[PDB]
Amino acid sequence: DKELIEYFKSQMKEDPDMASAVAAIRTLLEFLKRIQGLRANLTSAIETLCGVDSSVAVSSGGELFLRFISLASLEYSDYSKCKKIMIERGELFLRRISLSRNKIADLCHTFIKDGATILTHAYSRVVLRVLEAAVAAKKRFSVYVTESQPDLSGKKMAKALCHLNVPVTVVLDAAVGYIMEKADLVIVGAEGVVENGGIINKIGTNQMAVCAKAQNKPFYVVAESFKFVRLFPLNQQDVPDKFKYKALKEEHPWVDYTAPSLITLLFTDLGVLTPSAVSDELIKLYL
Amino acid sequence: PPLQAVLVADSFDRRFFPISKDQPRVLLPLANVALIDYTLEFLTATGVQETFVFCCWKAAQIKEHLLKSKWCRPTSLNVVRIITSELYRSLGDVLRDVDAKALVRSDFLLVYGDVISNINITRALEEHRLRRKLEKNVSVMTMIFKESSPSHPTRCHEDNVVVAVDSTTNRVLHFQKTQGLRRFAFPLSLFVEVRYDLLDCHISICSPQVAQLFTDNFDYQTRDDFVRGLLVNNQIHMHVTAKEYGARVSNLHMYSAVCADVIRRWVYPLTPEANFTDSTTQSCTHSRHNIYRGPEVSLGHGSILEENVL
Ligand SMILES: O=P(O)(O)OC[C@H]1O[C@](O)(CO)[C@@H](O)[C@@H]1O
Repeated sequence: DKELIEYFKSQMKEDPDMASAVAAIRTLLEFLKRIQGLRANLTSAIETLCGVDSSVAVSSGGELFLRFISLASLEYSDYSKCKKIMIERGELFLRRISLSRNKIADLCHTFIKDGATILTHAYSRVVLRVLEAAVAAKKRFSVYVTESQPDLSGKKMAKALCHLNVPVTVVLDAAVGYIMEKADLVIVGAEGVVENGGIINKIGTNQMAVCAKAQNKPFYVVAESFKFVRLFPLNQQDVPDKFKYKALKEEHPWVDYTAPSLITLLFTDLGVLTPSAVSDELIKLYL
Repeated sequence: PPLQAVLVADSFDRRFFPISKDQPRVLLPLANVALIDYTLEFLTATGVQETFVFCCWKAAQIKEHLLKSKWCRPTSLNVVRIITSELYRSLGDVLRDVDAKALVRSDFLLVYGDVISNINITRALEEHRLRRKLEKNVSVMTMIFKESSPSHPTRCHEDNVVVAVDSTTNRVLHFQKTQGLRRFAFPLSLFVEVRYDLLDCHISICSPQVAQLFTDNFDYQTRDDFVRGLLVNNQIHMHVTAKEYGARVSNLHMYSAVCADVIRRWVYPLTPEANFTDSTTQSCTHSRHNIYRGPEVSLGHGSILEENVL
């Protein structure tokens, strides 16, 4: 109950490249290794894990795991046989999302023209993998990255992407509308994909998209399958205060909702998706 | 009847000297593809079976390349039957060797082995056959000219033939090469349009009587000699194309002109990315400004390919 948080922090420690939701899956799966009250224990694990990270991916990635195991309980019921079919099905789920970023990269790196000049937001381990696969296919391009206050993740990305021998420019956070005509396409990594096909990414993604549709630059999103959250925002207030805030007055939301009309395509795990297509998949991921 | 062709795979003018010393001037690559692989493909596009290939000068390279080429496999509907002999010194010896072997029994295409074209000889062939049975062997040839403009890179100012044509029946009445000339002499006996906008293109559709007319008159050596020597005596007609490319590669100037025309897709079924020869080592991707890059090219950093690159 408290060692759960410690193990989750450890999965952050010895694996920074592993996603937050995957860390939640691993620590929750180990907690599963320790009838119907066990579903309540896993729901409590969801609450305690979302209470310390508050990303959309954690409360969605763990929430599919509350459903990917409870789908097997619809097939059969037991007391310890059900726990072992739970662990051999959860291990399959966990090893089926260790291959997510590679599949996204294989789908998305074919959308970058040679000699292109992309624009990306703060820091995505998926956008980084899309560009890593794009330079491994002998494409050459330029990357514009916004520094993306307050945590300056854009500088972390450009330091993590200069090793790939790519011309990367840490543009100012305010200057998206300036360099937006210098961009062939926009690749961002969603922190959660809501039910209408729009995304929830770090603050400033929305005005990256609104500028994009102002100049008809394609706005590509590279999310994963477990980031499909069941929310349906209609404006920026409809995003819950769980997700927006990690904690002369400062405001500081950390995420904002991007409308699905602004998004050209989503390169999720389960194939390239129109923003409409996402909704179907969400239905399929929750019957 | 089936359509045949005679392909003189040795140009008998010592023109690409010294490139002709180490590679035959039919096998040197135009745009990564040897010239014969254009004209052979040309004949395959026309509907030609039985494309006799006559090789004299360095027939070893030509035959060993043809048997490893596309048209020597049994899948191709254009059989070649390479004829190899050192007896040929000119085109006249080639068309005289057609007789005493009777290789042609209907009208055939005489390309000259380095033609590069996407011409469809079905309109011209049907017009030739129409006025062949009608006037009972009046016509012996139907030269194929491209409607060019006299100031063009493809016109080398070394062929530039001017003709006098009867516009109602397309009969050629006069024909001369205007290599060194300022004023053109047309005799008054031929009285009738006079055309200079004709790229020669060397795709004559000569009937088998032409092979007869080269043997009895042994003095002929080339097609220019034949057309000049029979317009003084049996009626060369012609057909003029306007929407299809055609040009041979007589010299290195018009080599550069035709190679720049192929890259710029003027010969559209024969572009480099089409891979009309089915080799695995000549695939391409036509990118943006006729920039074709083959497989595993590894372009450097900061290098600029502006346009028309292969
Ligand atoms: O690709 P990741 O690391 O899983 O996260 C994607 C998005 O979530 C953030 O890391 C935090 O919102 C953003 O920087 C990024 O755009």
